[PDB]
Amino acid sequence: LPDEVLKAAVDYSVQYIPQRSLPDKAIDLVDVTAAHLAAQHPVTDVHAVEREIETEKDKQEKAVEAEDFEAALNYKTRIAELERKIENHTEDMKVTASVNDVAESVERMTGIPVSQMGASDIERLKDMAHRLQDKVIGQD
Amino acid sequence: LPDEVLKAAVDYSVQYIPQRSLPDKAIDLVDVTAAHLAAQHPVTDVHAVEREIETEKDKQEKAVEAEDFEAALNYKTRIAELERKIENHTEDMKVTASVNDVAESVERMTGIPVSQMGASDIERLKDMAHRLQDKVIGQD
Repeated sequence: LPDEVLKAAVDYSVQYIPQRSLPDKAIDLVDVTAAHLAAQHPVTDVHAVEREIETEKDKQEKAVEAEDFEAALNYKTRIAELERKIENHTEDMKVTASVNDVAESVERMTGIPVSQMGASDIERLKDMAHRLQDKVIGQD
Repeated sequence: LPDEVLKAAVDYSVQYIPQRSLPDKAIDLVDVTAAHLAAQHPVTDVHAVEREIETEKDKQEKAVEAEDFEAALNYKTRIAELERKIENHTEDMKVTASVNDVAESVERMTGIPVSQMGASDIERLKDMAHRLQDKVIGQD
């Protein structure tokens, strides 16, 4: 994660979760952020070809038993093929650390949608005047 | 051995070794005949290449361990090469059954050179008259 996301997580956890110490909460927010950013992606799209590599490896061993070197060489070439394909899929990871994603993580934490996310405490300590004022009637 | 050599061996053992039964002596004469006809030939002329095949086989196993199939294939080809060479040498056996060779086997058995080998008993029973007559003087 780039530093901007990190400082944003700190600034949010400090102002929204005062009931916990800083060092642990800042870490836990990041941790759950990453877990969610896994986006519940599957692994079958590589797992199937892992099975394929296993089968090809077994046939390669069988051919080696019969000392048929051309077939074993072909099998090894196919093994390399599938291997670096899987390598290509593995690096198909999304790298998107956004302050916004941390924000929805917070919202799931506390159930509170935040308008004007990232606003200064200076902003918030004055805006809450209306926040309560506009959910009540008078009695200013 | 062709039948002629066999009957010749029988005819010689019957007339020159009466102090033994027929069936065993006829066999033993043939046996010693063959052993001598081995002519004390060596086996190094194939044994060396047997060692060579052993060394090439070890290198072939080593290359198979490293899964270098071209080298193992070359090694197997060389193994076949040396193998059928050794096959060619193995069939380089002399096939010469001669009544004469049986005769020298007899001579080694009893120390008696035989003039007129294969002569009939009819010949021999009359020729021995001179055989003794000419080694003695008169007294016919």
